[PDB]
Amino acid sequence: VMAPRALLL
Amino acid sequence: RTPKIQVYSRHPAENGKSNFLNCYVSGFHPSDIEVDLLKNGERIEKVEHSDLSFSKDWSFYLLYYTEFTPTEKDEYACRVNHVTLSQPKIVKWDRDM
Amino acid sequence: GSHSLKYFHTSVSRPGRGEPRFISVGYVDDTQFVRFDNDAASPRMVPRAPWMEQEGSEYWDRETRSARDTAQIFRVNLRTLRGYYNQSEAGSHTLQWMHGCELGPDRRFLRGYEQFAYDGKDYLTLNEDLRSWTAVDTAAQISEQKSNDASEAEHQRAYLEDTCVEWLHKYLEKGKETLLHLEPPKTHVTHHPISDHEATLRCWALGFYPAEITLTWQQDGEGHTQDTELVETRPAGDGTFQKWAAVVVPSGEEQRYTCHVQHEGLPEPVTLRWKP
Repeated sequence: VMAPRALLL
Repeated sequence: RTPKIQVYSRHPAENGKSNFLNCYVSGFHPSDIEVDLLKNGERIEKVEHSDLSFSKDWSFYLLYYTEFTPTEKDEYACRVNHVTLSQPKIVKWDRDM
Repeated sequence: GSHSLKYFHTSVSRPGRGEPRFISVGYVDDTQFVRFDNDAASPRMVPRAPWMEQEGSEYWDRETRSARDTAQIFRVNLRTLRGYYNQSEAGSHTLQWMHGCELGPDRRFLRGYEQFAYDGKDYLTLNEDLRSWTAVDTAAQISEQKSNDASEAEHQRAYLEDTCVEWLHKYLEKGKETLLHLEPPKTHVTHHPISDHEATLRCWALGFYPAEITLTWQQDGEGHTQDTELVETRPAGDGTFQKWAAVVVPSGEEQRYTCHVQHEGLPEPVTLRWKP
């Protein structure tokens, strides 16, 4: 699977 | 900076034998790009392409391809438009490359 | 041995055409296996390799959701990125994101990476130790201070040292059949005349996997890069790759030139010559 949490820049 | 292009068959070209015509476009950015595969200057229809991906340098790459059967007299090419090209770029298939 | 799990995520804004476009492509080594595209007829995570054609609905819904959610996050991010840069909605912009984990020969975690790029230029990188972020800019500073402060490295580090690794193993298993097979290149040399003085010798490597390969020419048993040419490795389109190397030779000297091919799928390196 892909990373579960994507940063808010 | 500008898109690199390679035209080639999937299998070693042999007249009258069905094959695949590839146009590997890569090294570009941004991602909007117009890639047509031509048969005698005539845009071929229903060409498919891989999912959009990119290299470590962030530049993108795609593989456009279509079934095809090479003749001795038929000619094929890859025409590419992109914002970083002042004019549409054109490379023709050479079964030797 | 060496193996890797990698994803590449792209989000491209279209300002009066709704929400930006969002694509995710997944690789195990040089094999793509999943993809998500919010423009495809089915805007879901979908299998792109045969050995994923079975996976339960549960895996798919999970991944479709993860990608979707990220799309949203990225939508907000494209708007924030435009304020750090003093940008209007006039044009379209790209946010890129890549991450992956790599196993060493023992089959255990050896390295993890994750980064962000805005409009094709580095923006934010997770550090090599996976503990903090570095604004690879000075305009990405707010993003750096905000992610370091909220301790976001830690969630990525967990994913990259654990989850990513765990899953890398499930995928190898699910695809051992083909994923661990090393397909050696079919080599041959062709002769293309330029004139009466010279001709091109072209050494072909075809249908091999993985993509990693080395093609070199030697003359009289010495390394030879003069009047050499090597194309970028390309995908055959059938899962395998191609590549060729070229050397300009004087008429009647061809037998002096040998091509050498190194590949993981060859028991030993192969030596080629033009048969005339």
